[PDB]
Amino acid sequence: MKVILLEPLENLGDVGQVVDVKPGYARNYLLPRGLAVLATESNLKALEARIRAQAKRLAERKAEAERLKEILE
RNA sequence: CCAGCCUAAACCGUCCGGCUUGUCCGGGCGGGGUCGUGGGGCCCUCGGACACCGAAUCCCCAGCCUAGCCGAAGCUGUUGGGA
Repeated sequence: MKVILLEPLENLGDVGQVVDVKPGYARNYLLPRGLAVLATESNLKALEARIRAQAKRLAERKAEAERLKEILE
C-alpha cells in the first residue's frame, strides 16, 4: 500500500515521503491515527503544486536577490 | 418494423466547504464532450457565418371513441284460432 505521511515516523521516513506499508499499518493504525493519509492519485498532485510553489519562489526571490546583489555591491 | 440518443472523463467560470492559504484538493452547478474514416480537449491558422439538420418535446387541427338520427317498396281475395 502507498501513503503520504504527516510526521517523521522513525519507521518509514520523514513527512511527505510517499512510502509503502501493508494495508493494516495504514488501514487500522496509520489512517485513523491520521499519522499518514491514504495515497490516491488526487493527492500526489497536491504534492507537486506545493513543491514547485516554493521551488520557483525560492529561485525567483533568489533572482531578485542578485538584483540587489549588483546595485549594492 | 425502422431509430436513434444523452452522458463519465481531459478542460474553463462560478459558489461553498476544508486546510500543512496553494498558481490547490474537493463538492454542487454551468460551459465544454460523446467516437472506430477513432474521438475530444489545448494553441495557431481558415471567413467564421447568414445557411443547413431537426425531435421520442410542445401547441392547433383533421380524423377518431364515448349518446344517436334519415333510411326505399303492397294492396285484394282464399285456407286457418291466427297468414
